[PDB]
Amino acid sequence: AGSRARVYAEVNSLRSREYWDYEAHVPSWGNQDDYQLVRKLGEVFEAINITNNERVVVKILKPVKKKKIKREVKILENLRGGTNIIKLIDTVKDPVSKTPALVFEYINNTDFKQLYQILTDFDIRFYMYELLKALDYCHSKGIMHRDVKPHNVMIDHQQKKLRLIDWGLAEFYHPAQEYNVRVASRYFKGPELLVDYQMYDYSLDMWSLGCMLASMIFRREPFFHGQDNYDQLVRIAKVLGTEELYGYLKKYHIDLDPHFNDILGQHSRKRWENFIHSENRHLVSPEALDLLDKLLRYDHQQRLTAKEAMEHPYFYPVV
Ligand SMILES: O=C(O)c1cccnc1
Repeated sequence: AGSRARVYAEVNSLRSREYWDYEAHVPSWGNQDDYQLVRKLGEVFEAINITNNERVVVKILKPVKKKKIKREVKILENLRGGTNIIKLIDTVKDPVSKTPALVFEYINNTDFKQLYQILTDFDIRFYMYELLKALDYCHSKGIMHRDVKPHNVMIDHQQKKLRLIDWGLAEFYHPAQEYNVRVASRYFKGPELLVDYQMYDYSLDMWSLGCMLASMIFRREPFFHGQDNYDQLVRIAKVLGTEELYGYLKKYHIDLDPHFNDILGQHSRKRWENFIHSENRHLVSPEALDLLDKLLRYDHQQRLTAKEAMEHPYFYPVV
């Protein structure tokens, strides 16, 4: 009977159909002439609202779509006011091209490739906890982000502000729904996507969060560095173990692609303590590893929910 989410499983069915039927959504498209598109945001531009000189972000959409446009707008409107969710301010079209764009609150991002090098133990806990606030909220709202990765987590370290951005791959969760496994970005794809298992849920985002946690406390970014989707499962199983992978597959009646038979090899399950060395020892703790172990596990249904992760001792200093 496949699997279902342990939490927020039925919350979309309990809501008005208009909430999740994004194909029926009809956005109110404003005039993009209200916006002065000043610079590329270091197809997203920094812009100034001509009316009130307030700075914003404008993201230009792809006009030929329709379906993914209605889906991203609807999810963003549903998530408005959500904790650490990037705030959609307006939906507009260029008056000449009719091309849709989205207007977002401005956030001064610090490139994660520099930021992560000066984060302390406290910082990582702090920001992971902020990120969890966002994920618990969108999952409570019946939405999987499906593309959690450092590039989609904007952080202003001066102001200690975090925002989960780019909801273009987000979907509504409905129990027993089969989804596209070509979602997320390679390094952060959960094992369920890599073995063509389509009945996944919110716990896909928790695997990606776990990937981020691992790279921050261990200083190996990305942590699972696949060269393609096939090799990505290989990198994971070099850590979580190959016999452990087969167990997972056995449990959910998943048959592994015959291509894997020649490249998977045989690998033992590594203890997380094996990734500790002098260069990350000040970021790692037993509480960090015990949390990580409960996120990066094959069995999506057994992974901690965002809410459970928030209750973990690792965030005791930031609650
Ligand atoms: O894609 C987005 O949602 C996005 C990108 C940059 C800034 N604000 C939002």
